[PDB]
Amino acid sequence: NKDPYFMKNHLGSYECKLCLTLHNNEGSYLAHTQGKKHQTNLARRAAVEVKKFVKIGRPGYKVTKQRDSELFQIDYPEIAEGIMPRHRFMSAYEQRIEPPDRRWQYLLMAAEPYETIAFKVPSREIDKAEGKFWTHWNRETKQFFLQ
Amino acid sequence: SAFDLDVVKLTAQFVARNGRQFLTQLMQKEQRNYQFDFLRPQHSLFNYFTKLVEQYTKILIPPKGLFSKLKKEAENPREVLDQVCYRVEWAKFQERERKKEEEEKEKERVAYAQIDWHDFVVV
Amino acid sequence: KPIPYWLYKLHGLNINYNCEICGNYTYRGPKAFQRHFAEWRHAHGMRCLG
Amino acid sequence: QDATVYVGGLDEKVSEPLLWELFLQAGPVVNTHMPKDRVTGQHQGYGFVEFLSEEDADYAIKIMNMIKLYGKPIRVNKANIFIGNLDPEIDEKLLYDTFSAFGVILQTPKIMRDPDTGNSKGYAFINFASFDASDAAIEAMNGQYLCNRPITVSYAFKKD
RNA sequence: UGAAGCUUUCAUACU
RNA sequence: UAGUAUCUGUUCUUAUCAGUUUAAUAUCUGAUUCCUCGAGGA
Ligand SMILES: [Zn+2]
Ligand SMILES: [Zn+2]
Repeated sequence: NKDPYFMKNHLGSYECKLCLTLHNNEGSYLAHTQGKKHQTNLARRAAVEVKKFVKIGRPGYKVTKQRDSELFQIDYPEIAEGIMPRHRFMSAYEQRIEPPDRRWQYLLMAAEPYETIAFKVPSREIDKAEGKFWTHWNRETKQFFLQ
Repeated sequence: SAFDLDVVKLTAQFVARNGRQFLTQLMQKEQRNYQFDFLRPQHSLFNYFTKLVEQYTKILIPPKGLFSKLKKEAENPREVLDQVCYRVEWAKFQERERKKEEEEKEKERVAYAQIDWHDFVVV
Repeated sequence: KPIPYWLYKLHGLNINYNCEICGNYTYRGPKAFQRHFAEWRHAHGMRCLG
Repeated sequence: QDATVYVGGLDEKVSEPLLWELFLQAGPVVNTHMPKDRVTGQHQGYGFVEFLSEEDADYAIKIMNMIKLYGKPIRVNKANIFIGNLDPEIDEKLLYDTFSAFGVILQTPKIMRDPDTGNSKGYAFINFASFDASDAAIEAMNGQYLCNRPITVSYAFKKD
């Protein structure tokens, strides 16, 4: 059968390792399985709300890039909320139409009353897209900067 | 670590009596073949040496005990109790500000994990 | 439940050997006692004297 | 346990006499032990080498640390974010220093260990200060090239 | 972790 | 034909000493009112 205790030795006689027993044929082993010894040996071995309420009118954003050396400026209107716009780097493998030859990355900045503005980065790593590291959001002038 | 702490205390005591920022008793000792690795800001002991120099500068204040005598902290337990209550109120305000900053960070993390990342627009 | 009368009589059991070097720990049947001198507790008891 | 050195990061090419032959130049390795698995019946990558003196085990731990044996990061040692497939050559302080570049750590991290050997199990758990450091670890560190071992950072608990 | 002995009405195999 | 072996079944108070015997066990031979729900156990 499929039980690991039943096996075939080099001699070819059947043998139950669970009971340490030898049987001449299959019927003797099956009669041993119904016996007290095999049952006792087996008994011994037995032991969402914020995403749906977000308004999307998709206004026209104003991004200004500048090649620095040692940084993009996004002009956004007044949102009147404490939620800062967040930037994140994603891949071009997921799209609404999935165009061919998409093997680059895109850093996109998104806010709640405005639409996300995305910029493609052909380079591998030239900066850091972390939010708390190299980003700033002045709510007095409503200016977003990321370097 | 007692000898290094004593050397740092001696450097903080000798640097606090200087009349300028670079004209001290430790800048000329660096050119006098005396090895002092605690003067450079790259070491971790420099942050403790700066605090020791700040304490030595605050021990030279005119109400620190050089030409005046403190009467409110030395002869008024009610003023010390009011200062302890003000410090406890400042600690409670700092804890409330930290809780508000943690709540704002949690709100920003909830807003960032619910926005649509598939609406890409390249202008 | 209790062990079968064969396990209790065939296995040298019902006879207990005690050892002062081992906290007067009373051991069971012939085979179990022989291993005891090699086991941890007896080594511990012997280290007490050095 | 003091005279024995626990080795981690062994591939299928490494064997029980092979580790004793490789550790023979470091010191007199008296015995080698490799615990076999129950489902596969082979070594799980972690083994032990019991030498004669503790100085030979210290020299083997200081010489064969973070080595590339059989295409595997073998290292000898003294015998809500989840990181998997981590190298055993790194310690808790090394993992805290590696995690300090992304974000701030709340406390000292802990690494899971095997109940038999106790050197390295294969997975570790680390907690960040805020969710921004966890997102930066899931964006950058989840897939970064570690010391000859591709690690994988994931969230331990998330609510839909 | 382990110790499977003794007996017959069994029943089954080999000499 | 009549011998052996292997499965199945049975396998003898967690109450105390002495004698025969045993390597030691084992075996054999002798001594040592109350509780529970008319009933059972000690
Ligand atoms: Zn069986
Ligand atoms: Zn003993």
